Amino acid sequence: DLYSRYKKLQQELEFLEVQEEYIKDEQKNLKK
Amino acid sequence: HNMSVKAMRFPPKSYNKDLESAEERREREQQDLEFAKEM
Amino acid sequence: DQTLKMIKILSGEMAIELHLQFLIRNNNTDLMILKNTKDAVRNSVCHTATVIANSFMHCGTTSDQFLRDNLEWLARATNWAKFTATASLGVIHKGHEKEALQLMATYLPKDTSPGSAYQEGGGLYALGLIHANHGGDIIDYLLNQLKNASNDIVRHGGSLGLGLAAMGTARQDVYDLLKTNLYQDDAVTGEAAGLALGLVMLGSKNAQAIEDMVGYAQETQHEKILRGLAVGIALVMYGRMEEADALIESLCRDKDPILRRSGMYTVAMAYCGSGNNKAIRRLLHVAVSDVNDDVRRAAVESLGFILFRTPEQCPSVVSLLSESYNPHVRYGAAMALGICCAGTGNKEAINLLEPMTNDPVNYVRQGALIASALIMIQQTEITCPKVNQFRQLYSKVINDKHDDVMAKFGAILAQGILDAGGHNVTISLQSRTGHTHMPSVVGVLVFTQFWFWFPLSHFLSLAYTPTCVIGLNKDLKMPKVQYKSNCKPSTFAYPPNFQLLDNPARVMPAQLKVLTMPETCRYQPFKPLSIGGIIILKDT
Amino acid sequence: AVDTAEQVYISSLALLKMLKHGRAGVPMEVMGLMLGEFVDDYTVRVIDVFAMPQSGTGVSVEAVDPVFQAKMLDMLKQTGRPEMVVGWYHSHPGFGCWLSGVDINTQQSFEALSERAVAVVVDPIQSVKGKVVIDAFRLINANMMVLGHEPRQTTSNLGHLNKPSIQALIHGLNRHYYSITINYRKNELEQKMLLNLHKKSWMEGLTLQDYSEHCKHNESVVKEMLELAKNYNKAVEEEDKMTPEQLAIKNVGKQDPKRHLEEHVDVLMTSNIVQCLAAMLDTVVFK
Amino acid sequence: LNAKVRLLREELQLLQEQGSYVGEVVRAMDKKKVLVKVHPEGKFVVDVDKN
Repeated sequence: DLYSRYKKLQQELEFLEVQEEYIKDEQKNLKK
Repeated sequence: HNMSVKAMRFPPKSYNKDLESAEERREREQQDLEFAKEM
Repeated sequence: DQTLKMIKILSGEMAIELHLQFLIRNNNTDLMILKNTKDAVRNSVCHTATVIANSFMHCGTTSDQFLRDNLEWLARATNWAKFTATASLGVIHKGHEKEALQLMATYLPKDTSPGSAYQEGGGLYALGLIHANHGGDIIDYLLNQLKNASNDIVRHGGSLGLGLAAMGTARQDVYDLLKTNLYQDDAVTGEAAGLALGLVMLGSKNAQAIEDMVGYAQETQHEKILRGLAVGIALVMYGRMEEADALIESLCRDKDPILRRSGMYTVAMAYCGSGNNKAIRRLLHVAVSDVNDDVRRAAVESLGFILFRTPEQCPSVVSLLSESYNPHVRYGAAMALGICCAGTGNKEAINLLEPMTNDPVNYVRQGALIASALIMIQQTEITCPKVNQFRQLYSKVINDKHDDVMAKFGAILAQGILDAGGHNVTISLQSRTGHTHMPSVVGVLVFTQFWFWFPLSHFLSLAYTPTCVIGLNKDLKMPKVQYKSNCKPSTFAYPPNFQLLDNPARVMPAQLKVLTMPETCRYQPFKPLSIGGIIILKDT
Repeated sequence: AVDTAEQVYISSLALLKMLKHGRAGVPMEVMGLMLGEFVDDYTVRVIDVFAMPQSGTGVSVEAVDPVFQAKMLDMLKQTGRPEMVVGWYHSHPGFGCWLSGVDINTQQSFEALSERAVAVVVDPIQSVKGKVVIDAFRLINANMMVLGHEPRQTTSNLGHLNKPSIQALIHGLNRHYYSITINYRKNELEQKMLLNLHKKSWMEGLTLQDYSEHCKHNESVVKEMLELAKNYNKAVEEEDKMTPEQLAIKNVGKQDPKRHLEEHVDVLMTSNIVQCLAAMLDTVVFK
Repeated sequence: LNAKVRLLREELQLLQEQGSYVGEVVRAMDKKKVLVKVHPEGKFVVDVDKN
């Protein structure tokens, strides 16, 4: 099936963006 | 300068090693503290 | 006729009877472990932990041998801890309502009225342990007892019993009584009243009730009342999705930490199982942005409730947060990992939890041990090689006197929950129908709030779901049929590859795909095979 | 009986008063009494404290002196403050937190007057820029321990978050008295008021300094920059002629230009940039 | 960064332990025994750690 590949790609993109965001926040707080 | 610092941390990799002081020394320290307190 | 269909479907007595029969017939547990561990008890914490483990180990088996024979050890408890003992009586006698009242008057000396009245008040709460959802007029009977308002302990016990027994009744009288009790301004009974108000209004989403509760909690002199009301105001608006958002923005701005924690609980409960990006992003940003500490634990722990539909997603994010600087984040991550994938013994969470088992902080070790126990409820040694290691680790840490208290409290709770229900029950993170189970979610939330009051631990029993296969040919008489497995006996070993199983024989969730239908037998299943639950087998 | 979840709430003014009073009399043990209320039997609030006259030539003062205490109590009421005393406090300079032998007898009087008092101990010289050392204690009786029972029945796990120090264990502590948790109540008004410290007027941010000392400072800095520049290559050349295991120890007695030049660069850039920008906007703010 | 911060806190914690003397060894013995002499006291016969 090909639909699952599509949905998995969107899920991975969004989830990686969220991870990147809170890692940036972590790096900001650590020096403080 | 900014470019240089942008090419800084590429070569480091696989540095998961994180040990602070020891593994079983905490038990020895606690035992010594308890022995000192008892005396 | 229609009367029998109503009795079977609406009353639900037949389902409870079948579950009780499955639990009683297939009750397999080792009683020597409790006897061995009792000899190491030398503190009130150890006594309470042992009572909790004994109650959790024989849930629904109606076997009170340990409590009856060890009355000398049970007499050591006193004051509010004694009330907890009453809750134990509610664990063994789950169901079997026809004798519940006769059991209560058998054990609770209400007419005697001893010097310690607590042992009576908790008895009311014990009623909630029996009547899970089919309260009926008996629940109304509690409304009589709650009318006494003799003292704070009695009122608290009555409120807890009424809230537990009549969950979701949405009765107006219960809401009025809860509002009056909250307005009574009592420092010891107010928490139970708030819990009852939160429980008895589940799914109502009444704007007036929520506004009144928020106004009452905005101005109160007792911290206990605020902490009790935080979970009630969170639970009153369960799983309504964006409808809850109007409240959330209000609770994420209050300077009071308890209100922020309540907001985190509301976010977690209103987005159960839905992979929202915004909800996860905000719930995880709060866990690093705010300056307080308890709200960090709440925010980190609340992620577990919203990833249980995709169990293989938690280790992707909390792995980096597990080694944070402060122990609160570590405890939250460990407990979230334990609570998310509790349905099955995942082989990825164990490697993450292993380093936390010997962390310098004691309470993070206790949380990690509880998470490890809950993540691995119904596994075998062949499926996962961590059974023997973790069992012997629990045994070794529970028998060493040099460890501090609550370091082994998690261990004894782990030993009690490992053999829960005689291995005839399991965690209920996801139901067989693909929908979230309200009693399991409520029990999980109550267990997550165990840091504020120990006597609230027993509510975890609301998340236990039996794991057995029952086939019938007649609604009143059970048939004599056989079922055959297809795998080796080692994989399906209980606590040749064609083993025969009877009509009420239990089968593990991981070994339910190798069951063979008895084609040779005359009886045949109307519903499809290879699925759990009670099914009617047509006779041919 | 009593539980381990008992809480005490200390305001900001009380903390600062007691800290200043304790720091003033560093070589001896000063003492005073608190005041507040018991809203319930889980939390005790203290709202104000006051010092008391002491008898010199010693390090301990008996708390029995009714005239001063009575006068202060009946005089504070005339301007609000209807509260009552809840306990006493004294300071241990550089020792720690515990109750000496005489302290049990001293707190026995307050226990007799009211069975639910508390003793607060503050360390004035072991605290710096945070982590003020303050502890709170209550006494126990040995007859109840003879009965094979222990006080402070435990109902939750929020009472064992801090492990006691070894010096507290060395003295009496758990075999003579029990410590209780502590908390500080904060509100928005006083916190917003308190952050005005070290704030400067609008005049200090528009002065552009003298144009004569600035060039002297730049000239001074440039010469040491030159000398460190000359000394850099000598250390650069021999960076690998010696085994790196002793490389770190080689820099234990003499300075290194690499670390010792960056600070020069930073201060110089900051001063020049800010001095330029100030004049830049000032040329047009005024006429 | 997180490793640095945690190491700093633990380094603060572990500075309240006793020091260790320095001494001169004269000669060893059998079954892990040595004889040493530290100047502000006499001669001590002691054992050796496992490493």
